[PDB]
Amino acid sequence: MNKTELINAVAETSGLSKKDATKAVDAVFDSITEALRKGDKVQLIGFGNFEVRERAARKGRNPQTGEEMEIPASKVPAFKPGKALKDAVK
Amino acid sequence: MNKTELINAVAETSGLSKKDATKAVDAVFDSITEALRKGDKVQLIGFGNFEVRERAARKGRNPQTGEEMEIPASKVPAFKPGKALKDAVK
Repeated sequence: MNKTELINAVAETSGLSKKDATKAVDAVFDSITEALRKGDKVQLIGFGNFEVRERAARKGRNPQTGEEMEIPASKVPAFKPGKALKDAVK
Repeated sequence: MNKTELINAVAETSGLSKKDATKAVDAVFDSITEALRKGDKVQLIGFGNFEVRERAARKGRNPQTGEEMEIPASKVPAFKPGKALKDAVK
């Protein structure tokens, strides 16, 4: 696919519009980027469970670094195959 | 989410129907499952690149599973954050 073969899937399976299928992809995927970016779990039953991995902020202080500070986290994005896709694909 | 907080995202961002947003989720996610189950790759610009990993046939011990067995193929599902989501979420 690419993101446009996505639009022709939606509009073939449902009978919306080509403009409504372009929006509807950036309707799923716009609410998911706001889920992972804000520390929030999504959910898709029988197919996929997305969530983020916020790493544990470290300690860099004095004999190791010089200045006292906790080294910040970062959230990492992921998609589970909901278990169910792992049976579809085996 | 769950799969129904999905339907209210689509129908709020686009103005389709609640029945058209339920279909349009199992429109995108029906075409990923035809990519992943059949060997094909998906594609989404600014968000993702899903693709399956077909196992390379052997007769021996421990590639994916940690057990002694006959290996001949098995497709394993994946989702890339398109690089672009990895910048959103950092």
